[PDB]
This record gives sequence, C-alpha cells and structure tokens, in this order.
Amino acid sequence: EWIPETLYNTAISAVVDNYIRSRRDIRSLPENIQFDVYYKLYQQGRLCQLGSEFCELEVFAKVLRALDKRHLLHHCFQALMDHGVKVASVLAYSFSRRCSYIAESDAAVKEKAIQVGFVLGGFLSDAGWYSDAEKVFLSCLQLCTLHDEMLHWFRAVECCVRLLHVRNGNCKYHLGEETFKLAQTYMDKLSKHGQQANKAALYGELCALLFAKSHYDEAYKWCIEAMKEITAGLPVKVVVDVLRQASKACVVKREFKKAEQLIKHAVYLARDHFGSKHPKYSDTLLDYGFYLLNVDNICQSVAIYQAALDIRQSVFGGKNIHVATAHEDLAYSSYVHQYSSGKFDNALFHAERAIGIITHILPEDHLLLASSKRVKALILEEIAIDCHNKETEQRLLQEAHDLHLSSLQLAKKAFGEFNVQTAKHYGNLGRLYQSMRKFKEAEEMHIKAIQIKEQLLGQEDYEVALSVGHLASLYNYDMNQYENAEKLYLRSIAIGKKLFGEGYSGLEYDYRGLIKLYNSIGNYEKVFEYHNVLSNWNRLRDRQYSVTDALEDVSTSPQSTEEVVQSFLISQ
Amino acid sequence: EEIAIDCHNKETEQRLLQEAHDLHLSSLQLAKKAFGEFNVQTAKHYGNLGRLYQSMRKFKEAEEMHIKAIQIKEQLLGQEDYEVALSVGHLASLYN
Amino acid sequence: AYSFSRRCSYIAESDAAVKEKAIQVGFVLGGFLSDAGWYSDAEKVFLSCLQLCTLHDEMLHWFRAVECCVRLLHVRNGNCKYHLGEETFKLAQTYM
Amino acid sequence: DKDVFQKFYARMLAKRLIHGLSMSMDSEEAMINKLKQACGYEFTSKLHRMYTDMSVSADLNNKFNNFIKNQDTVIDLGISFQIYVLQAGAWPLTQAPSSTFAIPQELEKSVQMFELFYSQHFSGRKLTWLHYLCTGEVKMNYLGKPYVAMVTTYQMAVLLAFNNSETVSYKELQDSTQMNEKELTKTIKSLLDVKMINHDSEKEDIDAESSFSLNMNFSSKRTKFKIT
Amino acid sequence: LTRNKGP
Amino acid sequence: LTRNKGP
Amino acid sequence: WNAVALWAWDIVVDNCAICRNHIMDLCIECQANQASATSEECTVAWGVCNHAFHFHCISRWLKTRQVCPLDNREWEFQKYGH
Amino acid sequence: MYVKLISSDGHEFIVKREHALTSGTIKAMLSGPGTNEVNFREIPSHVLSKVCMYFTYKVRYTNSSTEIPEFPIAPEIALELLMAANFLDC
Amino acid sequence: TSLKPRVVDFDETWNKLLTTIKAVVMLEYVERATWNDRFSDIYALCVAYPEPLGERLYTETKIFLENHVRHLHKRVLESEEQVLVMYHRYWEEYSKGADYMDCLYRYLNTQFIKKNPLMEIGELALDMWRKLMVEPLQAILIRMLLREIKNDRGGEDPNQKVIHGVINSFVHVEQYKKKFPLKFYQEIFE
Amino acid sequence: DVFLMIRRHKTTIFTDAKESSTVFELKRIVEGILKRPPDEQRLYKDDQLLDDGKTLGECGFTSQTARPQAPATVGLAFLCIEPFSSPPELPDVMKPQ
Ligand SMILES: [Zn+2]
Ligand SMILES: [Zn+2]
Ligand SMILES: [Zn+2]
Repeated sequence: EWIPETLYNTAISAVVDNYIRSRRDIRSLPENIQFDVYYKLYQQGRLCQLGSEFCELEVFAKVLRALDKRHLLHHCFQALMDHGVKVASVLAYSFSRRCSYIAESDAAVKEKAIQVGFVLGGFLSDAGWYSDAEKVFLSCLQLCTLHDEMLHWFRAVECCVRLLHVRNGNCKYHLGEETFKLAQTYMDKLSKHGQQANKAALYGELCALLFAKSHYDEAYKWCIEAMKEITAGLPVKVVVDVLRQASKACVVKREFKKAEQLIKHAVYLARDHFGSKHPKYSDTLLDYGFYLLNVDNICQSVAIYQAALDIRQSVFGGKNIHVATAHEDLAYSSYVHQYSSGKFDNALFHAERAIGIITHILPEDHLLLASSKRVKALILEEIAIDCHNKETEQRLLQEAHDLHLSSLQLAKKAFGEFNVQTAKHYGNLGRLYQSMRKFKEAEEMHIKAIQIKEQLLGQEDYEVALSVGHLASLYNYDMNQYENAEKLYLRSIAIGKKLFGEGYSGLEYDYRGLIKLYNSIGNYEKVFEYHNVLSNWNRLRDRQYSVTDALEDVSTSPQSTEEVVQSFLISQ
Repeated sequence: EEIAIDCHNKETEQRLLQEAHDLHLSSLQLAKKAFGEFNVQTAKHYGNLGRLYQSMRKFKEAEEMHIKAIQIKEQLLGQEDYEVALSVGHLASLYN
Repeated sequence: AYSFSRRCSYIAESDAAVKEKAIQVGFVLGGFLSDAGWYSDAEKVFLSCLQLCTLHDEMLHWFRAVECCVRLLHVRNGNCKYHLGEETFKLAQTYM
Repeated sequence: DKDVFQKFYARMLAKRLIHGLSMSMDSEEAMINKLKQACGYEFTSKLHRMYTDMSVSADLNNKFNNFIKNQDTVIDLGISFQIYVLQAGAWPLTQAPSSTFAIPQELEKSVQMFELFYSQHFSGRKLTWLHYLCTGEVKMNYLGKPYVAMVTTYQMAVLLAFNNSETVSYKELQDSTQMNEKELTKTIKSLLDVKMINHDSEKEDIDAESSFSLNMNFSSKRTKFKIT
Repeated sequence: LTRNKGP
Repeated sequence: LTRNKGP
Repeated sequence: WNAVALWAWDIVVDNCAICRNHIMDLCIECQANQASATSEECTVAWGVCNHAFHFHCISRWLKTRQVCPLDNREWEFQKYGH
Repeated sequence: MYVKLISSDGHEFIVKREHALTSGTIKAMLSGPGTNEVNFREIPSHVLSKVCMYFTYKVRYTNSSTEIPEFPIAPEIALELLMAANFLDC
Repeated sequence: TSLKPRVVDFDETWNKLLTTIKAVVMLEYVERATWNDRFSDIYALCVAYPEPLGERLYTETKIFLENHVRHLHKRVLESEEQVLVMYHRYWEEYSKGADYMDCLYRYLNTQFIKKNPLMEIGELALDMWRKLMVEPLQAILIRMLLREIKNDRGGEDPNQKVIHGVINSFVHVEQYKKKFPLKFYQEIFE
Repeated sequence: DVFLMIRRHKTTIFTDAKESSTVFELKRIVEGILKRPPDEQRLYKDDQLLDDGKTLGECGFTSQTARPQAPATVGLAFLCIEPFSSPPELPDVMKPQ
C-alpha cells in the first residue's frame, strides 16, 4: 500500500529544507544531486529560491549536463520564465560578460567556454527563447572567430549553423541570409585547407528561412542539396531536421507523393531515437500535421497537432513560443476541420491562447503575431456569420478587421507588398469584407492576392485556388456578377481536381456556389448535372473518412534513411 | 438567471440560463456531498434550482424542486420560518 | 508549514524548553496563516503543535493542547472540513 | 444516526437477497418502499437498486437462455447456470477481491459464453465475478451413493480436482486455484467437517505437504444437504 | 419581477 | 456557408 | 451453478468530472428532480478522447461548450450504454 | 546472514544481509570476489550509522498498509548523508 | 576525506584500476578490500572536479576491453584444433568477469551511461566479445558445432559441456538487446 | 516490535528482538555473530545492568522509544563507547557572525 520514501529523496527533502544554511554547499555536490536538489526547489514551490540559482551561469552550466533529466529542466526553466524571472536574459548577459572577459585567454579555455556556450545556446533555442539564445550564439561566434587555426574553424561553422536556427525561429529573416553568407565564407575556406564539412545542417536551415520567406521555388532547390548532403554518420537531430524541412519545402511545391515519404520517415526516426514525449518529436509531428493539413487530410491533421501540442504543453510549461506555435497551428486545423460543422469554441480557445502567449513573451510588433492574429481572426469570421445576434457579430467583424490589419502591417513590414504571405493576408481581408459589406475594395484585395500569387506561385497550386474561389463567391453571392464568376468557379474546380483527387474538401463550396449561380441565369441542365455529381462527391468524401490515424500510418520500420534519401533524389 | 430574465436576447438568455444551471447543479452536488440530502443549504440549492427551472420554461420539475426544498426547510427549521416563507413564495409565484 | 512540521518531527525527542519555543513559533505562524486565509496550510502547523503537546503529559502540555485544538478547529471550519471538526472537538474535550 | 444503520442493513440485505432466502419479494419491496417514505429516497437509493437487480435477474436469465438457443453453433453449458448481475456502485459485496481465481473447464465454457451475451445485450459494461459467493450443485457420484452437496466455487475448485482423479496432492491444489494460501487451510477444513475428503496425511495441521484423497466411506442421512 | 430573491 | 477556408 | 457477478462500467476514472459524482451512481440531474420521478435511464457515454461521463451531464455540458471537460478536445461520442 | 561495514573513521557496523541489500551498490559490494567485509574510505561513521538505521526503517516499513513516518535526517547531517545516499544507491 | 568532488589525477587512478580490471576479466583473484577501494575510486572518478571523468573512464575502459579481447582472439587463432574446448572455458571466465565488471562499474553504469550511443559496462564486455572475437571467426566456430551435433546422430557423441556451453553463449551476448533475445542465436547457428 | 542497536566500543549490532524476547535472546544473537557466551559478556543499557530473566519490555525499551528510525542504544562489555564522530556544525544564520 505505502512504499517507504528513498533515503536519497529523504535527504534531498532534508537538504532543500536546510537551504539557507547550505545554499552554497549544494553547488559543490555532484551534478547528479544538484539537479535533484533544484528540482525539489521547483516542486516545493520555491521558485524564488530557484530563480536566483538558475540565473547564475556557474550553477546553470552544471545543471545543463543532466541530459537524462532534461525534460524536467525545460519544465523548470519555463516555470521560472512564467514566474517573472528573466532567466534567459540573465544567462545571456552572464555568458556575454564571460566571453568578453575570456576572449584574450588561452584557446583551451576558450574551447571550454565554447562547449558551455553551445549547450546553453542549444537549450535556450530548444526552450523557445531564440532572441535570448541569439546573444549567446553571437558571443560564442566572437570567441571562435577571434582565432584562425584548424581547431576553431569547425566550431565557428557549427556556431553559424546553430545561429541561423535561432534567427529563423525568431523571425529575424533579414539577418538569415547574412548569416548564411558568413557560414558560406567559413565553409569555403574550410574547403581550401582540405578538411570538408557537412552542409546538410546548414542547408536545412535555409530550407526554413526561404520557406518562411515564401521563396518556395528556391527553398525546393536548396532542399535538394540538403538531402544530397546527408551522410551515414550524421546525428539523428540533423537528419530529422533536414527531412522535416525537406517535407515542408516539398509540400508547397505540390509534390505530395515524396513529401509524405520524407515526413513519415522523419516522424518514425524522431519517434525511434528521441521518443514519444520529446520536443523534437513534437516539432516533427507539428510539421507532419502541416503536411496532412495541406493534403486535404484534415481529419488526420487535427489529431497530430493535438498530439504535437500535448508534447510541447507538457514539456515547455504554459507560456512558451513552442506551446504558442502549437496552439496557433491547432487553432488553424481545428478551424479547417470544424469549418463545415461550425464548432469554433475549441479552435478559438487555441487561438486566444497562442495570442495570449506571444503578446506576453514577444514584443508588440513581431512576425510570429502575423500568423497568430490571423487565425483568431479567421475563427472570429465564422462565429460571426453563424451568430444568431447581429450586433455581436458586428463587433466580431470589427475585431477581425483589427486583427487582419495588424497582421497585414506586420507582414508588410517584415517582407513587403508583393509576398505570398501578404497575398494570403490580402485574400483573408477580402474574405472578411465579403461579410463586412465592403465589397468594392474586397474585389481589389482579391485581385491583388491573385496577381501576387500568380507572379510567384503561378497557376498550378491550390493557394491561388482558394483566392479564386473566394473571389468567385464574392461575385456570385453578393456582387451579382454572375457571368464572370463561372470561369473562376471552373478554374477552382479544375485545379482542385488536378491535385487533391476528386474528393477535395473545397469543391463543395464551389459546387453549391456555382449551382446557385446557375439557378439565377437559367441552364437547368447543368444544375441537374452538378446535383448529380455533388452526391457522388459526398459519397466519395464519406468513404474517404480515413479512420486510421497517422501514427498507424507511419508504422514501424518502413525503410532506412538511405532508401528515403536516394528515392527522393532519383525522383528529382 | 436574473440577467437572463432581464434581457431581451433569446440566445443570450438561453446561454446564461444554461450556465446558471451548471453552477446550481455543481453547488447542489458540493452541498449534498459535504452536508447531506436533508440539510438547510441543500434546500437552498433546491429552491434556487426551482426558481431557475421556472425561468427556463420548465415548470414541470420546478414544482418538484420547490416542494423538495420546502419539505426539508419546514422539517428541520420548523413549519414557520423565513426560508420556508421564501420558498413557498417562490412556489406561489410559480403557480399563479 | 512543511518546514515547521519537519522541524517539529525532528525536535519532538528533545527537552521541554525547545518544545515550548517551537509551540510558540507554531502558534504565531499558524495564527498568521489562519489570519491570512491559508487554512489548509495552517492545519499542518497546528497539527504539528498538537503532536508536540502529546509526547509529554505534563500540566502545560495539557493546557496548550486545548489551544492547539481550538485553533485547529478554526482552520477546519474555514476550510470546510466539518467531518474532522467534530473529531477535533472531541479531542479538545478529552484534554479539557 | 440512520446512515450507519443503512450500512448494517445493506450488508445484511445483500446476504439475504442473493442466497435465495426471503419471506417474499413483495415484502422486500414493501420494506424498502416504506423506508423510502420514512427517511427519503437517497437513504434507500442503493437498497431499491438491490431489489431491482433481482427483478432484472429474471429478465436477464431468460434472455441469456434465449441467447443460448439462438446460437449458430450448438453450445451447451452442461450445468444449470443461474446468473444475476449486480450493480457495483450499490451492492456492498465488493470489499477487496485481492485473491485471483482460475476456474477449470467445467465452468470455463459457461463464464466465457456469458461475457459474449452480456457485452452485446448491454454496451460498455464489464463483468466482475465474485467467485466466493458462487454456489453450485455439482454431481457428486464418484462413490456408491450419489449424494447431493452444496459447495461454493472456492470449494468447487478443490472438489473438481478430486472428481477427475481421486488422488490429488496439496501442492498441485494450491497452485491450480491461483488463490490465497491462508484461506486454503480453512477451505478444505470445512470439507473434513462433513468428511468430504479423507485426511490422507498424518499431520493434524493441514499444510502444503498434506496430500489428500477422497473418502469412499462417507455416509449422509439426507440425500440433499448443505455444507457449512 | 415575477418572483422573489433567491435563497 | 458560402465561402471556403481562409488560406 | 448459481453464480454472482458484479457489473460495472469499464471506465477507470470512476467519477463523472462534470457532476463530480460517482460514475456508477445517478448524475446530479437524476438525483435532484428525477430521483423520485424516474431514475433508471442515467447511463454513461464515452468519447473519442476515451473520457466517459454521465450521458445527461455530457449533454448538459454540450449545451454550452462542445469540448471534453477534462482535455480540451473536440467531443464526439463513440459508445453509449443500453 | 549478517554483514559488517567499515566507516572511514574505523567504526564497524554489523547489519543483516537482507537489510543491507536495500542499497544498490552494496549488492555489488557483496558480489564479485569473496560475514562479508565491506570498507568505505570516504563514508564517515555518522552517515553510515544513518544509512544502517535507514535499512531497518526500509525493511520494516516495506509495503506497509499504514502511514509510514518520514526518516529523520537531521539538518546538520544532510549533505554528507545525501552524498552517501547517492553513492550507496540506497 | 569525504565523498565530495575533488581534483583527482586520472592517470594514477586509471593505473590503479587497470590491475583490478585485469584481475577481474580473466577471473584469477581480487582482494576484497582492494575491491572496496575500487568501488570508492569508481565513485570518485565519475564525480571528479571540475569536469567529471566518467567519459574518459568509459572511453579508456573500452580500449582496455578491446585490446584484451584482441589478445585473447590471437590466443584463439594460435590454438589450432582446440578452438572450441578452450573457447568454452574462456567464454565462461569472460562471462563471469563481465558480470563482476558490471558490478565493478555500478556507479558509472547508473549515473553516466543511463544519462546518455553509450553502452552498459557489463553489456559492453559481451558486445565487444561478439563484435571483435566472434566476427573474425564466426564461420569456423560454428561448423564444428554443427558437425558435432550431426555426429551425435551418426554415433560420435560430443562432450556435454563443450557443445552446451556455446549454444547458450550466443544467447548471453544479446541480453542487452531486449528486442532480440534470441534472434541472433537462431539465425547464425540454428 | 523493538528495534535497538548493541555497541561494543567500536561496533553496532542491529537487531529485531520483539517485546516477548528477553536479554537471553539478544545474548544468543550476539553469540551468533561475535561468538561470545552470555557468561563471558554482559550488556549495559546506559549505566545499568539488566537481569537475564528480566524482559526488555519493562527495561524502558518501549516501541515508541526504539523505533527503527532511531533505535535504542545498549553498551556491550566483554563503558568506553567511542563517539560517532558527530557531523560538523552548521552556522546559526541568525547568529550575528
Ligand atoms: Zn455526471
Ligand atoms: Zn442522469
Ligand atoms: Zn477527454
């Protein structure tokens, strides 16, 4: 019934309770006991006594080497950051002071101050404090760039590839290409001396840099190189990241046959090495849910964001950007999944939460608020149009207008006026005005979205198809231009059937719109024909519910890494 | 409920009445688990549920709630008492 | 409360002067927590004081067990532990 | 304190109802109904469920006998299987069943087939079997006169091993039943009170070493009797 | 209106 | 329900 | 063979988290008004998240919020009792 | 049946084998090459006395059905005993 | 002295530990007081200041292990027509030494190996035995096993301990592989 | 039950003698590990001699006094029991330096 408490744990409780008399003698304990003492300080509620101990780099370097007990550390560190203790900023400042002091010392000491820098920067990047890990990585970069011998070149390149990651996640993409050029020079002068370095880790970061910049055509060409650079001896971290970014790049190029091959292998590999409750496996699941959302398999996609959030929400505490991105992704898939049903209380909860987290841990202006404030605005549209009260949905329209304008301003400041993300914001704001009774500039915003997307993406993607269908519903349902919307509806249906089979979920909103268009201008024969094919589409979608979840889809050991990489390269 | 009674919107009234339903049933469960079935506070929650049922147009079991509250109030606290008077006032308002 | 209970469990097997000091510290601390509203965190202090009162059956411990049992009863009515309140009061009558 | 009286009554009503002894089911219904109007429905909420479970018992058994006849394959239990399901949240017979059990193939067919019937008749309900209240009338005919005795399933496991083979060691008995060791001392002691099994061993205290054998010299005044 | 205050 | 999901 | 079998719902949570009552007892709705009127139909309903609640409570819960009370997932029934 | 343990201060502590098997590494102390002799050059007498008392506390209170009282590890002997608890895997 | 971390010199304690490890792997004899001293040193090496020396200790214990297995494999090579009988006794001695090595490195096996790839010290011995000695001579050591068991049906019975002490040797060298308790033994011999 | 320790100037004997057993059983326990007859050696609680037929239960070895957490100490003479080498003292914190 009752099991006696371990003597080790009882001594930990005794040492913690005797904290004031022995607060500094704990720092002399082995790094195994130190983590347990500090975890007992966290568990007992002594967050104020623990913040003063994790804000010291001397203490935090020893507690960071408990690699087995890291999932607790991520949940303690976050517990302090929610507590009000700026542990990340103080650790970054302490490392900056340390590197500025030890810059001119011996290179052996500088090498030790780099390994401590790498683990601390990697932790702060894993925890989601990218801006606070930017300072640590820059400080380590200065140390490894002061010298020029063969030993520090590899450290410099590793710090550059790690430093590119903390800039992509921080939405500091304008420094991303500068850091890539810096690492390009470093590896170019590596190639001069004979020693060769792996480029897969570096290229996979550009695969996210250009993807977030919506340079999909260039991101694909870089992910080809990234998958070519995969070797047998790479760590599973690098391989999982490369496969994940390759899947993300292949989705937007509409190459879904091989994107699944990469993402399922990435999911299996991350689940095999790291585990089912690991933050990197949560990242892999989050991008797997992105893939499944972009293949019209939404029923299997909302169950993966919920699986990817539950890993991040249990590891990274309450108010973290990793939890925030999981919410804003889940608030979009639950938006799409419940779009026909109309149940947007769950999707709004994950939308108000992500905004409530980013607005607390990130400044008032930041590109990560562009995606979070857009999604909540999308849920605010569908609740409003389905609301029984009109004065309440008027205010909902007003708040959605404010959110779309804020997200559009952030996107325009980040990139400009002719970007794919800004085209998406234009289309969303025109879709808003379609219910806000502001049609005359709604059509202008839709046209702007179409031309911006066609200039970059072209006419072989469904991203243009959503805007085409939105403009077609604009003309058909309110603007009364019935004749010119028929070609837009036909374009939407044709390009939807081109990619997502005959059961694309967006074809219902085109069919029931074009039938309404025809029911006012005659030609009842095509009305009957589309009523005939709409039942076929309904039964096709009903048969294609895909009750099997994606965890059973990825299975266990489909193939090794070599087969996947060679298949992807031969397919190209 | 009193905001729901004193508002014109049907959807808002329904939502707030359901919220008050949840709160009253949870409070009744807490009182029933702590004190018991036959006690004054459980009868308070029974009378509140009766008033709420009268507000949610469910008059069938509002009467059941009101006699259920009265039979516990007048038993423990005597036939003539303040809360017995309040509960029979709610019952009379429900009737007439 | 945890620190006080652990320290009392440690110094239970000591002389009456240190136990008097510990009971005074527990009285002021538990009275503060009961005044602050941390009744669940004030029972532990008061239960530790009451435990300190039972090791020796002298006059002063018998006198202060009633004080621990009346302050323990107050942190159990505000915490709605009415089932434990009757047991605490029976113990209070035992010492009284 | 009427509530503590219910605890004495509910346990004592449980013993009365499931053993088949009662003046009448109407008197049991009238007693619980009269307590309902004297102390409230919540006082007799569990007791009224106990009587209702016996009402369902007739309705459950005949449907089970209807189920065994509406079977694609010919399935026969071979015993007069009488069952009644009991609500776990009302009856006080739960206690702490810390002793596992493994019935042999005589009743394994009956217990297994009833699960298929009960899972399809009622959805989401799992069956927990109180093996130490199950009393069965087994054909006792290994000796010259076919005596009839009332034994429990706990007593049946010891007896069934002896029905097939008259010489069974205690070491095999304590492992085949897969149940607690301290109660096995009094399990077979009750059988030796009526002399079901000879004390083949020489030690007065019954232990693991004491291998036993059945009694060919057993005689009873009545053909049908209950072993206490 | 229509009733008295809640107990 | 007239439009499609937001892009 | 006279045998005794305790039937119970195979939920291990054994508490309706909406009404805080036991999963085997009647819900707070069936113990308040329908206790003396009609209390035999108070069954439990599961969900995709595998969190069973009293069917009256979860339908009472679904009238305002359509998520599972314990974990904020979309609520869809998968199994009833009858 | 009994095993004796030597502190760094020369003290000898004799405890039953079943009590001493609670520690993870005392099992390895009794394993390998062959009353068994066990010596610690680091562990002093007071912390080893505390560990030996914890053995009797652990075995007696193992899988008990009552409220197990907490082992009184005194505040002054807390870190030296915590180091011993980690090393002994006790 | 106490159990605190100190700045211990790795070379001298490594030289002290090598004699005991050598006395363990061939199962000759170890002084029990010296064994307790080796425990007291295996603790202090894993928690040494400023940087723990568990990594260096592991990566040098594996070097000692691999050169020991290489020397014994050369001994197997030079012993013509007696590979199996000598293999049985050497494998028994090595397995007992590996168990005593797992006991010897208990603290390193539960505070640094489990923290991280790396393998358990007791499981590293068997793994190195099968991946450094068995791999060069997997074909030769099995042809005689099949010939002896076939000759038993043919009349020439083999010795009991010679043939039964190797059929379980393949079983024991995959104990750490919990996913393959017997897969390797079935595929290469049976 | 009674848990107590038996010390002879450098040792400590951890026993589990019940309240029923008297001094003779502990003498046999000591003989089982130290090989000394009860006639040769006698135990000393504090500075008092225990009769062999006198049960330890009335010798102050109650359950609440001799729990396994802090077992009772008895001296063994074949006293001068060496102290346990008490751990270093801690600063009193509130002591003014
Ligand atoms: Zn409920
Ligand atoms: Zn109900
Ligand atoms: Zn749920």
